[PDB]
Amino acid sequence: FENRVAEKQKLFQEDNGLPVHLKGGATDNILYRVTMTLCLGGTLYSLYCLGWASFPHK
Amino acid sequence: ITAKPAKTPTSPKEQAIGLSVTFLSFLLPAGWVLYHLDNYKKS
Amino acid sequence: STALAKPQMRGLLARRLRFHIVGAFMVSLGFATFYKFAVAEKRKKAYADFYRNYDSMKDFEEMRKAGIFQSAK
Amino acid sequence: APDFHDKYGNAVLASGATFCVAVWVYMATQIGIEWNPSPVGRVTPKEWR
Amino acid sequence: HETDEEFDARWVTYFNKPDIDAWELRKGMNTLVGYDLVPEPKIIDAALRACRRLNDFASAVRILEVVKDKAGPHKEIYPYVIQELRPTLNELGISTPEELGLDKV
Amino acid sequence: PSITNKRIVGCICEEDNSTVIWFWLHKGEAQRCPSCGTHYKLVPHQLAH
Amino acid sequence: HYEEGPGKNIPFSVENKWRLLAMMTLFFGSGFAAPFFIVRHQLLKK
Amino acid sequence: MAYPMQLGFQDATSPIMEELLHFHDHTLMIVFLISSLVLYIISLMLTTKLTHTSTMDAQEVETIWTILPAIILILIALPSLRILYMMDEINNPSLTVKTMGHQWYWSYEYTDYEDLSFDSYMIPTSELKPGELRLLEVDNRVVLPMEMTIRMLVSSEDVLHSWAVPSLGLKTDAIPGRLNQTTLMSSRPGLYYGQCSEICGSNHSFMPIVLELVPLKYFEKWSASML
Amino acid sequence: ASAAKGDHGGTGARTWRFLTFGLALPSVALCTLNSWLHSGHRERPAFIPYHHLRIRTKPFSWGDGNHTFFHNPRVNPLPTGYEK
Amino acid sequence: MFINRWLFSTNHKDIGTLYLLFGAWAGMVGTALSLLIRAELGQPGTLLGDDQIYNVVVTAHAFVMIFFMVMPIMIGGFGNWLVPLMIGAPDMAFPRMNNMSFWLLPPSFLLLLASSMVEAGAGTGWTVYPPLAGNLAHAGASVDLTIFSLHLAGVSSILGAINFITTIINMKPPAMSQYQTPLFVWSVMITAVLLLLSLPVLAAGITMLLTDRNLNTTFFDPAGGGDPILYQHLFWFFGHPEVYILILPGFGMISHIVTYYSGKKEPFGYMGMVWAMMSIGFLGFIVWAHHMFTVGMDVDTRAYFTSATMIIAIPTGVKVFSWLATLHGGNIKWSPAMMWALGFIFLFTVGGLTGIVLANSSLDIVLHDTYYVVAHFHYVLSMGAVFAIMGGFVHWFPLFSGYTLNDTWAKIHFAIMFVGVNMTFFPQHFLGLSGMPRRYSDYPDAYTMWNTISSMGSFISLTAVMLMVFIIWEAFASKREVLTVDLTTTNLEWLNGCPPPYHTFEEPTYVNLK
Amino acid sequence: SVVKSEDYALPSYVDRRDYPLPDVAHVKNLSASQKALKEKEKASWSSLSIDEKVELYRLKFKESFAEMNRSTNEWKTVVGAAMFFIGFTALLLIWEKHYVYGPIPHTFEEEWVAKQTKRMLDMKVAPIQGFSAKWDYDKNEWKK
Ligand SMILES: CCCCCCCCCCCCCCCCCC(=O)OCC(COC(=O)CCCCCCCCCCCCCCCCC)OC(=O)CCCCCCCCCCCCCCCCC
Ligand SMILES: CCCCCCCCCCCCCCCCCC(=O)OCC(COC(=O)CCCCCCCCCCCCCCCCC)OC(=O)CCCCCCCCCCCCCCCCC
Ligand SMILES: CCCCCCCCCCCCCCCCCC(=O)OCC(COC(=O)CCCCCCCCCCCCCCCCC)OC(=O)CCCCCCCCCCCCCCCCC
Ligand code: HEA
Ligand code: HEA
Ligand SMILES: CCCCC/C=C\C/C=C\C/C=C\C/C=C\CCCC(=O)O[C@H](COC(=O)CCCCCCCCCCCCCCCCC)COP(=O)(O)OCCN
Ligand SMILES: CCCCC/C=C/C/C=C\CCCCCCCC(=O)O[C@H](COC(=O)CCCCCCCCCCCCCCC)COP(=O)(O)OCC[N+](C)(C)C
Ligand SMILES: CCCCCC/C=C\CCCCCCCCCC(=O)O[C@H](COC(=O)CCCCCCCCCCCCCCC)COP(=O)(O)OC[C@@H](O)CO
Ligand SMILES: CCCCCCCCCCO[C@@H]1OC(CO)[C@@H](O[C@H]2O[C@@H](CO)[C@@H](O)[C@H](O)[C@@H]2O)[C@H](O)[C@H]1O
Ligand SMILES: C[C@H](CCC(=O)O)[C@@H]1CC[C@@H]2[C@H]3[C@H](O)C[C@@H]4C[C@H](O)CC[C@]4(C)[C@@H]3C[C@@H](O)[C@@]21C
Ligand SMILES: C[C@H](CCC(=O)O)[C@H]1CC[C@@H]2[C@H]3[C@H](O)C[C@@H]4C[C@@H](O)CC[C@]4(C)[C@@H]3C[C@@H](O)[C@@]21C
Ligand SMILES: C[C@H](CCC(=O)O)[C@H]1CC[C@H]2[C@@H]3[C@H](O)C[C@@H]4C[C@H](O)CC[C@]4(C)[C@H]3C[C@H](O)[C@]12C
Ligand SMILES: C[C@H](CCC(=O)O)[C@H]1CC[C@H]2[C@@H]3[C@H](O)C[C@@H]4C[C@H](O)CC[C@]4(C)[C@H]3C[C@H](O)[C@]12C
Ligand code: CUA
Ligand SMILES: [Cu+2]
Ligand SMILES: [Mg+2]
Ligand code: NA
Ligand SMILES: [Zn+2]
Repeated sequence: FENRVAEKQKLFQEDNGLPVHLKGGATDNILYRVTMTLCLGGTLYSLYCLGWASFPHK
Repeated sequence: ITAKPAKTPTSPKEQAIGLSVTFLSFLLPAGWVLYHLDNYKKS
Repeated sequence: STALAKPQMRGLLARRLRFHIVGAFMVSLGFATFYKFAVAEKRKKAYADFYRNYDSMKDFEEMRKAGIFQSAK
Repeated sequence: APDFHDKYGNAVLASGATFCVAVWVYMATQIGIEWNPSPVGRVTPKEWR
Repeated sequence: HETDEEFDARWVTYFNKPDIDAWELRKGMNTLVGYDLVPEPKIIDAALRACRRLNDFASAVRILEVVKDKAGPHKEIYPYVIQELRPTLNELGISTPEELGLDKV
Repeated sequence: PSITNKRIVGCICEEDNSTVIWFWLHKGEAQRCPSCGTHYKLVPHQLAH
Repeated sequence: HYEEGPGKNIPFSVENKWRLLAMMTLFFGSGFAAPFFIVRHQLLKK
Repeated sequence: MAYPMQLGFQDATSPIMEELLHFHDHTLMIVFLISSLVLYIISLMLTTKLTHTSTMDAQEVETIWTILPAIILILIALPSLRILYMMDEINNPSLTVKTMGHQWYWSYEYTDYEDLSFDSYMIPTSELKPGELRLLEVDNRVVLPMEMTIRMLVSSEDVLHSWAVPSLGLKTDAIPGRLNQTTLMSSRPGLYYGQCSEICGSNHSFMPIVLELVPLKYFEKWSASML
Repeated sequence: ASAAKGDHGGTGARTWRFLTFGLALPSVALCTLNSWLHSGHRERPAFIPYHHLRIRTKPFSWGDGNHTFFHNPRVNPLPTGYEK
Repeated sequence: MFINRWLFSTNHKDIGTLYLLFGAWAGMVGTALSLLIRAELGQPGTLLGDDQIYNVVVTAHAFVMIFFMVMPIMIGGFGNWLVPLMIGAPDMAFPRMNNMSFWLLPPSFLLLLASSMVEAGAGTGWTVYPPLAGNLAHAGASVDLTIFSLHLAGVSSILGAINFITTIINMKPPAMSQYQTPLFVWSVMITAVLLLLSLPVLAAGITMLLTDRNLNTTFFDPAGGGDPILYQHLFWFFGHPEVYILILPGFGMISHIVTYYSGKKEPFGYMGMVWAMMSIGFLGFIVWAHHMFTVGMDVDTRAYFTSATMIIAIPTGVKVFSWLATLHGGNIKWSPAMMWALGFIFLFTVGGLTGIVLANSSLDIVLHDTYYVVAHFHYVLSMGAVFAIMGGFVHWFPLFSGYTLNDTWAKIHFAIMFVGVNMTFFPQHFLGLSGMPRRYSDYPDAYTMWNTISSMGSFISLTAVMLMVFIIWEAFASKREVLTVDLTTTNLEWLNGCPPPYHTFEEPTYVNLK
Repeated sequence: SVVKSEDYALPSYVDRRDYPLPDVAHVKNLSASQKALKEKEKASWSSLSIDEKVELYRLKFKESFAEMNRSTNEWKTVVGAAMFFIGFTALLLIWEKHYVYGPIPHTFEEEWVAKQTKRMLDMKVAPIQGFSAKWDYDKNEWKK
């Protein structure tokens, strides 16, 4: 292996106004959208589950 | 503490409205449930 | 056209505190004395007086005759 | 220059106190609330057995 | 700490500094009123004259007001102080808050 | 030192005081601690060349 | 960056006192009402 | 039992409960004294135009307000601990009775000689006989001999409960798998009430305890007849 | 553990003095209170000439050779029992 | 921008604001639950149903008031807002983790509401003791949802504690020693240390209840050699420190309020105040079994816990007398905040003293599980903790918002609340001494009078809570912008204006070492 | 005179009994006649008129001590309003008793209470101080 930290330091210090969680590139955006979609979707699903469990199925 | 006069003064009439609305927001829903308590207890 | 006497001008707050703390102490003592008479002693004498010539069998007999018991009619 | 308190203070105190006393006395004695006071001095013991 | 006379002397000396500036005047009065005492007339005299050297009439009057205030419910203090300060008030031409109507709400 | 024309100063008047005296120090003539009178003077700007 | 100052460092708007009254009413009212409706829910199950 | 508008403790039925009444009077005096002293000092600090806003020294007055409370705490702890150990004293009972807590009633067992046991349920309000107390009466009372040292063993066959009789100064938790001991000794005959003192579910408010204290002779005939 | 206090921003002389007078000495004062309370001479037990106690395989190099170094008449019996 | 600012925040002020909003909403829920309690007890008989629905209400009331109202407001709200400003720090040490501490609360609250929605709720008492809380006496998801709610609230507070301790130790000006930080900052650090040490034990304990309920373990089940009393020890080992966690930040705010409105530059006996809070924090970890005086413990163990418990009165006493000593000689400003603080001093003292009565295991035999305990804790919580919160709220509201409240209305609010809480709880002392048990949906006829009066007092408090909402609305509706604040030389949090800018102390304060 | 929001970093004026001499003068900007008064102030104060002295005071300070320490009628408003809201609370209680609460248990009926009271006296409830102790068993009445 070779030391490529300087390349990474240049990329992450590039003045493009991007927050650190998106500064790596397009993949950050994809990973973020997947994470947030699973989180919000899963939360809606948990609310549905609570609605289901709230009522007796005799 | 010193402060400047109100930028959007709330007159006595406006305060009566805010106080009334505030009290009603607490009293009405609970009052409704409490009033229909018997209808709930056995139904 | 009379002059005025130099009054006390130093430690007036401290002087006031001292006076009233001493008064608070005196009132605490008077309350202790009162309480240990209207409550403490009153209680000890009420129990001592009640049990002095207490007859438990007589008491039971009265309760029995009144019919309060399940085991004794 | 007279403020809210100078103008309305006495009225607010007077009618506030009056209203409070009136409505509480009414609630306490005219609506069927059971306070369940002590029988001591008020109830004449009646045969139960 | 120190004796009453050493305290007073320290204060009189403070206000008597010929070139005392406005800041030092305020600092002295603002600090002095924090103690459990009404300043002796000799202290007040020195402060009033410092006001004269600083051409500050308003502060002279305010100092008289704070003396009265520090007495709290002891109404016999202020009139005695004003009595002891009369020669100075006359000399400097300082009108008491009462004479200016600043004692009325 | 300051990179602007005012900076908050905290003065621990005497060693071991638990109370810190806080005040804004402005560009210009030296100011004194409201409590002990020690002098402070702002010397503005630069840092980053 | 963000807005600063009175009425700007909050997640709700205070531009209109009446719209604000409505918001506060729903906010605090929903909190206070919740237990009553949960009690009602428990009573209407069995 | 408690009577309408009661302020303090139910009258003491046992010597230990009498002991607690005197200890409480002692402590309450201290509570009144200190709380009124604080209220008084607050009013004292707030009622003067005189001021002293400069730095005040503390290492002198802190001795007073550290030593005094320390002394007062000791004056409470002494009689407190004396009573505590007194309640633990070896007494040697004449009788042992067990009580098992259940989801919503108490069962009793007197198994020294015979195998006597029964359930004790609250009398429903709709079935109370005239003059009977709502929520407090039971169908089968705990008959016990008066003026005698009795050992009560408490446990539970389901959840936690707590066996209490205020007039006697008793409260022993009923824990499944555990046998807790307490001693009972009534100075007088009569009926003494208590209520379950550990949340146990749906009818926690409705599983009272009623002790019936009678002379030994009646206790024995009652025992025989209850077989 | 972390105790239930806090400081740690810089443990110095002032802090250790604070601990000395605010925690350590008060603890010693309490234990001194507790001890000079639960004291009181306990009733000495009946003497039983157990063979595993009051051992004497060689006389002590002091006194009459039969008394232990810090012998207390009130609570230490000799091999033959308590003293007069 | 809205989402970036309010959902992705890394700002201590905005996060403190979220906490204050959450805590205010939780307070409404907790108040409603307390009214349901007092409505059921307002007259003899059954109103709602049996002890199950009743105790589901009592349990939730406690969890909501403690975990969702008091802690979030005092620590998350006032703590986040004031701590960095009081030490001149640019933000908290872990600004992003700080945001997760907040966001764990809504989910935690949702789990608590879920537990009361499914099955028959968790009517266990906030202590959640087994076997009642076990899978046989409380079968179904309710108790498990309650445990999970506590887990989330626990993680939130533990991460919050790590953040506060690190910030307070590591981010003060280089010249400022720990003995130069304000008392509120000290109260928060000590509180954080208690949270750090106590919550993991509770987590251990409730995880064991969860496994007993779902994985067939038997930590608290005698059938497998377990013991219900073990749970009590683990719970109370956390439980007592928890009550000091609820009052410590209150003590901190009281010190600032009393000092401020007495026109003083500093509280009387600063080092004695620090000593007292640390002692209280320490002693609070070795007295837990005073919650177990009737479970059947050895007499010597009971003698120890009685004695250790009483000692706390000494350091607490130094604080009370120091607050009075701070008032001494002051130029008293009778502001609404000062009124809350004065009420706090007296009412907390009363509650503390009844706590000393309860410390006596002998007397506690008769007082345990009765309304005497309820009276004690409501005096220190509903009067102590709540008055400190109200005082701090009225005092700092202008700082947080940039607007002033109407002082007259705020004094009216205090008057109503004062009558309300005292009428509600004072009579409960009588009910306790005379034997009324805790967690009862109905009571023997003799207890009617005091229960009637107590329920009426609770309605007076409801009126004060509704008025409070209106007061806050009036402030925001009128928009009276703050100009000047006095005593900034000894109250750094006000030095950057009202409200301070998003970013404060970008250029740190200058403090000489001399 | 007129204070601004963004002036929080600058020395300000305050009227306080314990801080008699504020950091700044109440009025900093002077008119032609006011400037002239400040000049006249440099000469003997004996030459200054009462009106001029009052004006010099008013330039330096906003309120006199008498003015700033004045008491008000606010307490009337506070106490009266508190009572009105406490009174309003009773209306909520009236509503509750009427629409929410059903009848109380039959054990509160007068006849039941009279019987229950005799029974309590028969079982000698609280005979030392609390209840039975207040009944005269000999004269068969409540002790006078
Ligand atoms: C639950 C929310 C209620 C919904 C109502 C909102 C409707 C939006 C319409 C939408 C119409 C669009 C209008 C847009 C702008 C204004 C409204 C706003 O932006 O909308 C939302 C904003 C603003 O909030 C409001 O809307 C009004 C609040 C007014 C508060 C006044 C508070 C005064 C006290 C002082 C606080 C400190 C400030 C002082 C200092 C100043 C700060 C520096 O909130 C937030 O984004 C963050 C708050 C998060 C959490 C707080 C507690 C929630 C607990 C929930 C747990 C539930 C568990 C299950 C529970 C399930 C129930 C069964
Ligand atoms: C609303 C309740 C109505 C109750 C009416 C009582 C009826 C009397 C029948 C009159 C009938 C007389 C015959 C009865 C005698 C039986 C004596 C006994 O064996 O029973 C003993 C019992 C009974 O108690 C008594 O021996 C009476 C004491 C009453 C104290 C009343 C204070 C009232 C303050 C007013 C508002 C309350 C909130 C104030 C807060 C005080 C905090 C506790 O003792 C207790 O354990 C109860 C109190 C417990 C704990 C409080 C400790 C701190 C008190 C602080 C005082 C501040 C004063 C400043 C002045 C207070 C300024 C605010
Ligand atoms: C040797 C000593 C004797 C000296 C005699 C006095 C001389 C005075 C020197 C003189 C020393 C200086 C005094 C004056 C300074 C400034 C006066 C003024 O310019 O400013 C005017 C202000 C100033 O206010 C006052 O000034 C007095 C108000 C005091 C409120 C204290 C609240 C305390 C809460 C904590 C309780 C425990 C401690 C209480 C302790 C209180 C101690 C005073 O006027 C108000 O409007 C505010 C008060 C409003 C309402 C009362 C509070 C409600 C309490 C709860 C019950 C409500 C029942 C009603 C509702 C009823 C419904 C049923
Ligand atoms: C804010 C919360 C808070 C605080 C600070 C306290 C503080 C104290 N508590 Fe309380 N307590 C609770 C909340 C609180 N408590 C809760 C919620 C419960 C019930 C839990 C449940 O079961 O659900 C409870 C239960 C409880 C019990 C168990 C009772 C039982 O269940 O049978 C005991 C036992 O000793 C007790 C004691 C104390 C003591 C001695 C203090 C001390 O810290 C108080 C010290 C203060 C003072 C003493 C006053 C000021 C001092 C002076 C003016 C000096 C002079 C004083 C003397 C010389 C005495 N508390
Ligand atoms: C902090 C804790 C807290 C608070 C404040 C309260 C407040 C109140 N509680 Fe309490 N209560 C408990 C904690 C609390 N309680 C606990 C721990 C239990 C025991 C549970 C168990 O047994 O398991 C209990 C039990 C309990 C019982 C006993 C139940 C039983 O044994 O059957 C009763 C009975 O009357 C009761 C009543 C009330 C009432 C009427 C109030 C009223 O005083 C409430 C009035 C309203 C407020 C004081 C809230 C105001 C605050 C806000 C709304 C925030 C405002 C916003 C900002 C300033 C930002 N509570
Ligand atoms: C007060 C607390 C401090 C303890 C020491 C103080 C005084 C004692 C004198 C010297 C002790 C030094 C080391 C310990 C050696 C032997 C144990 C002594 C501990 C002690 O003092 O024990 C006492 C016995 O004394 C005895 O025999 C004591 C007889 C004295 C004989 C000393 C014999 C010396 C043997 C030394 C061997 C040393 C070899 C050292 C090697 C080091 C490494 C090379 C106990 O008294 P007791 O009456 O039996 O019971 C009390 C009944 N009321
Ligand atoms: C349950 C147990 C508790 C019960 C009771 C405890 C109450 C204690 C009662 C009395 C305390 C007596 C303290 C004595 C201090 C003297 C006060 C004084 O006068 O205050 C200052 C001393 O500084 C100083 O100690 C600092 C100023 C005052 C120091 C002490 C003030 C606080 C007193 C307590 C406040 C009330 C709260 C009590 C709590 C119960 C004054 O300074 P000097 O005169 O040098 O300078 C002035 C200039 N000269 C020289 C010209 C006069
Ligand atoms: C299923 C039953 C209940 C489940 C509960 C689950 C709860 C949460 C799960 C999801 C959380 C995971 C996400 C990662 C969290 C990492 C936090 C972290 O690593 O936080 C760090 C701080 O804590 C530090 O260092 C040191 C501290 C590190 C803490 C690591 C966080 C772990 C979370 C769990 C903790 C459990 C509590 C343990 C006690 C029993 C960094 O601080 P930041 O503010 O980010 O940055 C500051 C910048 O200057 C850094 O460049
Ligand atoms: C503890 C917190 C609660 C405190 C007490 C609440 C204070 C009173 C609030 C009033 O609320 C209501 O009052 C009603 C009656 O006064 C109801 O009307 C109802 O009753 C009727 C009139 O008798 C009908 O006209 C309608 O069908 C009706 O639902 C009603 O729904 C409810 O909103
Ligand atoms: C920014 C927002 C987060 C909102 C929030 O914090 O509550 C994020 C960013 C990207 C995500 C979205 C992604 O674009 C993927 C999803 C698929 C669709 O193409 C649009 C909506 C969609 C379902 C998502 C909704 C949105 O709310 C997400 C989850
Ligand atoms: C490639 C690298 C040399 C440094 C470099 O990257 O230039 C070498 C040096 C030491 C490392 C090795 C170490 O000797 C330890 C390991 C030993 C081997 O048995 C397996 C791989 C092993 C896990 C490592 C893999 C290897 O590729 C490493 C990573
Ligand atoms: C030594 C330490 C800090 C002093 C300082 O560095 O300023 C001070 C702070 C608080 C003091 C303690 C508190 O004042 C409480 C106690 C008061 C008694 O007067 C002596 C012991 C007592 C336990 C004090 C001992 C010691 O003087 C402490 C612990
Ligand atoms: C309560 C706890 C046991 C918890 C459990 O059963 O799991 C026990 C463990 C050790 C006990 C302590 C230690 O045995 C030492 C002390 C012994 C004394 O007899 C009483 C207090 C004393 C300080 C004990 C109090 C209490 O019983 C402790 C703290
Ligand atoms: Cu059985 Cu409660
Ligand atoms: Cu505890
Ligand atoms: Mg219990
Ligand atoms: Na009921
Ligand atoms: Zn300085």
